[PDB]
Amino acid sequence: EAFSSESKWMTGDWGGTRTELLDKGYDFTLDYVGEVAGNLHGGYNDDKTARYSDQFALGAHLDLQKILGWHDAEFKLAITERSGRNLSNDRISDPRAGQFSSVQEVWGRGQTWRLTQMWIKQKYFDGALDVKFGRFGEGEDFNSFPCDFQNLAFCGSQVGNWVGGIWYNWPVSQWALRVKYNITPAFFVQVGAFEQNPSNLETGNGFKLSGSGTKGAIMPMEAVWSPKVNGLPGEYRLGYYYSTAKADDVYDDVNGNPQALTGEAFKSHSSKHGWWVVAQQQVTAHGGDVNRGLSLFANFTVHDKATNVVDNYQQVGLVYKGAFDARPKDDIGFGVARIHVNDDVKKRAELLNAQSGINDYDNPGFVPLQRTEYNAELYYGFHVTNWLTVRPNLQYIKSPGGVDEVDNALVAGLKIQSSF
Ligand SMILES: CCCCCCCCOCCOCCOCCOCCO
Ligand SMILES: OC[C@H]1O[C@@H](O)[C@H](O)[C@@H](O)[C@@H]1O
Repeated sequence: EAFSSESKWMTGDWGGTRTELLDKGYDFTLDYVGEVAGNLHGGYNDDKTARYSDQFALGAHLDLQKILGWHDAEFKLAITERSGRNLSNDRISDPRAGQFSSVQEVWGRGQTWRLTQMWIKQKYFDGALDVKFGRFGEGEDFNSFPCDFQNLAFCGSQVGNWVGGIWYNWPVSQWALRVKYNITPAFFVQVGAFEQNPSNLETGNGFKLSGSGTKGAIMPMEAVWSPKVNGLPGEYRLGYYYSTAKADDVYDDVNGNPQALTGEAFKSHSSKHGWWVVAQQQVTAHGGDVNRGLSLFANFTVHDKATNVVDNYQQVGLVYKGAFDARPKDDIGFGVARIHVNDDVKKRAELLNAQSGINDYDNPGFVPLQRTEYNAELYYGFHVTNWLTVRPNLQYIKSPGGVDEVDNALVAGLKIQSSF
């Protein structure tokens, strides 16, 4: 401890008192994430600049069994503040049809202070049933995926990205109940009910506890299989979500006519719904070391054609830990994602342009045809200490916002992760 290579905290164990608190059931954490991005070539605006965005996360993890005598119970408090600007908005995107993904995943949801987690959790029958209640985002339990890449498409719950209008990951919180049945040490099922309340997105409501503005509920379900394949760990997720809030059609007006022709309100549907798959698998163990080798990953996502802008999404990638004996804790990442836009969204746009008489893409009143956006990242993670990782990355974006008229973007990124 103190500032050392093997402490998982930069400030160490505070002369022992941190390790005591840990024994007594208290785990206090202060985690930092900084992301830099600068355009090197292409995208909507080719004036070269750089943007920086970051996040602090202050946490309190309580073992309520030691502290209160409550048999496997846990409390968690997390507060975040985020700061900075996003390259995706400021250079890459068409201003009237912004990028779906983002070259700085850590940016978004208001750049302020938020209550990001506040929940109590208890297990029953030797950890067979797991009940969790309080405030958190869907991605924390459902459709969960790590966040080492800088590009949004390869970080966190993807359902949270493409139906992010109602499903809100970290750092947004909402009242929620999540019930989990562990059928087998390597297989579980789970369902949840999340307050769905767009006012949580408004700056000012970073610490909202009231249920005012609730539009309905999101109800995710999931099966998560974590088998060993050839002695190597994998994790496979299959899920479905259902949302009880009203959503607008992407094309039909209230009468079933194309709304681009009428200007009347969109037809309203009483719900949204979709499915997802997450798969991650370690496929090699470098020279017999389980802690090194090649891991593959994939994500697929599918959404209701009626209301969702993103039709479907796919992502494939890999990461190698410890390619070289010299740097056994370093990693190499590569990922490709495809984000397809609901064709009716495009059809509606073609109609708009037809009716405004504006057919030139360079005309501000023209409404870009959104088709398919691709993202790719290649990164290298230096394991500086156990409390510091630094990963430069290279990002490539084909048709930002799905707009073929926007040149491919080459972006340079630097992602930093540290725990104090
Ligand atoms: C900060 C923007 C710069 C772009 C980052 C580039 C990341 C892509 O590089 C990944 C591949 O680099 C391979 C490193 O070679 C390994 C050297 O280690 C050998 C040990 O002796
Ligand atoms: O709320 C979900 C997601 O929204 C994005 O704006 C943030 O940059 C992500 O860090 C976050 O995971």
